[PDB]
Amino acid sequence: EVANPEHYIKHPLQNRWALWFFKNDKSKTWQANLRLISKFDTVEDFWALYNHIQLSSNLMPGCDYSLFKDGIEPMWEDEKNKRGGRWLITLNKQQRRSDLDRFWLETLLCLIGESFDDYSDDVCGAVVNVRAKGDKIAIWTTECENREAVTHIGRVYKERLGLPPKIVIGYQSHADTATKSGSTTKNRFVV
Amino acid sequence: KKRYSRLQLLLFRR
Repeated sequence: EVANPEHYIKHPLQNRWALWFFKNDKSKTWQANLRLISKFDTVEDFWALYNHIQLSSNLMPGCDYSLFKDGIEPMWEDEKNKRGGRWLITLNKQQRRSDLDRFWLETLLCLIGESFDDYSDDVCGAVVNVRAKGDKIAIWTTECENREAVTHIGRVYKERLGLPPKIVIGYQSHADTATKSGSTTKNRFVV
Repeated sequence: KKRYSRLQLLLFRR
């Protein structure tokens, strides 16, 4: 006989994930400001990471956390992001207090838990942008023309965040965001 | 495939 694995194994995740930090430093390039923190592939290792790092609401203005599948960089130019897009959550200055950290943790748990049913493989990662003008959280998916997957991911995410039907969230392709005239980008989808 | 509910993830923090 051997030991019962239930008693001592860490609980593996479907994917290895990488947490990244973007430091707002205008004296350096974007590339120099984006660094890996670390990677993990079990539930226990996720919590060891999350438990020791600052909440998003305590980061300096202009900084980001990103959690992406191992081997996908948190930039739209990556092979797995270039044809993709994001479900965008915009927060006002009051939601910094009431919602930012709860929403970001919920987002992490959606990712690591593979919460998108048959469409989990379309998910690349998520980003939280801590900004004076208003915070943002987004789930990034790999193909903006996978209508079924994108719509499914949106509904799941909306309901996991606990947003009421009244609240509307939008999906924007990275290409559209990159080429947008003016402040607002058109939504390919809404839920 | 490995799927965890939200509940399960929180429980494994303890």
